[PDB]
Amino acid sequence: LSDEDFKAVFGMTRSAFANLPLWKQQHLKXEKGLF
Amino acid sequence: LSDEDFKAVFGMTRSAFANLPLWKQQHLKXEKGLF
Repeated sequence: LSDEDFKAVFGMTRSAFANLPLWKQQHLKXEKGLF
Repeated sequence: LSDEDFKAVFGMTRSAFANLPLWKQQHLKXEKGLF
């Protein structure tokens, strides 16, 4: 994922995603079908 | 996009758009069918 792709996929920046708890990162990526 | 193209597609200025919450930027670009 490029930085723009984080915005397109998750509606937040790469660094905002990285600020989420681990379980939430895993679940959001689960929801999108990503690994 | 050209300045006038941007205004026609989004109905707002570049600055206004960039100042929106990121989730809303993404949803507007969902709504417009850009991707």
